[PDB]
Amino acid sequence: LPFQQFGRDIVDTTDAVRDPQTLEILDITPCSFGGVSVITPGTNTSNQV
Amino acid sequence: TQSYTNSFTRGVYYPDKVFRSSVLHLTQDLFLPFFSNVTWFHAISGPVLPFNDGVYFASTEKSNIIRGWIFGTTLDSKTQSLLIVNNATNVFIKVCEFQFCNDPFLDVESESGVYSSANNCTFEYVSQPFLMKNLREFVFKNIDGYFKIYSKHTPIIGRDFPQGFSALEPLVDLPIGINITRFQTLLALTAGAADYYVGYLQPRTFLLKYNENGTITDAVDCALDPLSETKCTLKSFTVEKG
Ligand SMILES: *[C@@H]1O[C@H](CO)[C@@H](O)[C@H](O)[C@H]1NC(C)=O
Ligand SMILES: *[C@@H]1O[C@H](CO)[C@@H](O)[C@H](O)[C@H]1NC(C)=O
Ligand SMILES: *[C@@H]1O[C@H](CO)[C@@H](O)[C@H](O)[C@H]1NC(C)=O
Ligand SMILES: *[C@@H]1O[C@H](CO)[C@@H](O)[C@H](O)[C@H]1NC(C)=O
Ligand SMILES: *[C@@H]1O[C@H](CO)[C@@H](O)[C@H](O)[C@H]1NC(C)=O
Repeated sequence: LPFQQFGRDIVDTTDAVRDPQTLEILDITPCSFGGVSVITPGTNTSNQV
Repeated sequence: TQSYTNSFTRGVYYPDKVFRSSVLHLTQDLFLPFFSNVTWFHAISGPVLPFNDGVYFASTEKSNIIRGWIFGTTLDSKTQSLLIVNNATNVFIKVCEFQFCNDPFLDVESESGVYSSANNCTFEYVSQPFLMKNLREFVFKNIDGYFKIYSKHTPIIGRDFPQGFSALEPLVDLPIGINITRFQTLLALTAGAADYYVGYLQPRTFLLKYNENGTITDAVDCALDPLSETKCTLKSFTVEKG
């Protein structure tokens, strides 16, 4: 909207914002994250993973 | 003259500037309750109109004799009063103490026909005038000192109060905090007549609907009838059998 600049997802997090200088619409995405898993045979067999 | 008409489903405004897409967001704020009593002031040639946390205003006349508003505590020279006049070219905003005139009116265009004198008047603000078959809606509320005015212009049909849905966009704001208790409209002036509506706002809870574009399309007034309470509890506009 001409008078709206903020964004809002389903519940509580911002996902859009308007550039203060020029009229631009651009998203916001959190930086990547996740778990780390290690695959290995038994130590009686090898030591590489 | 005074009468009473049903308020229908009018008086919805954007509560903030946050964009939403296909949401059924539920807000708790001051609104105009659905199907209330609005005092129809029609054909007054020549009152008080006490001011509360929120008021309402709507008119459709093209005579342009309706303009400007006054806010204050006692309308006297011992207490500061906020006077707003939206004339053709700009808008006058000032906080001054004076005894006013016999009747506050624009001497058509002497602004001195309202106020007699002035006092310490350090603040003074000028902005773009609100003026720019048709219906004009306004919402005047004062929260934590900030003065917010919401307005919208729509093409009316006939001259009576119509039906339909339309949301009001915010226009201006101002952080001036003074003791405001009473408000009164201004008439510029030989007889005549005028018509306008006055409503009172109360703290309620609503269920707004945003479409894919972010425009308000419908609303539900909770605590009005059991169906509305069911809709608000389910956060939906359609209810299955059960
Ligand atoms: C308005 O007030 C009258 C009594 O003064 C009442 O009968 C009526 O139900 C109220 N509401 C409407 C919409 O007229
Ligand atoms: C504000 O105006 C009301 C209404 O006259 C008055 O009772 C009150 O004393 C004034 N001052 C404050 C601080 O409320
Ligand atoms: C209308 O308001 C502007 C605001 O500054 C003022 O300059 C102008 O004199 C006003 N018009 C008349 C006819 O007084
Ligand atoms: C003018 O001075 C008096 C003295 O205290 C003050 O109460 C009043 O608020 C002042 N007027 C304005 C517009 O600030
Ligand atoms: C919002 O934009 C979409 C895509 O152009 C359009 O189909 C829809 O009618 C718009 N809604 C408005 C302007 O209320």
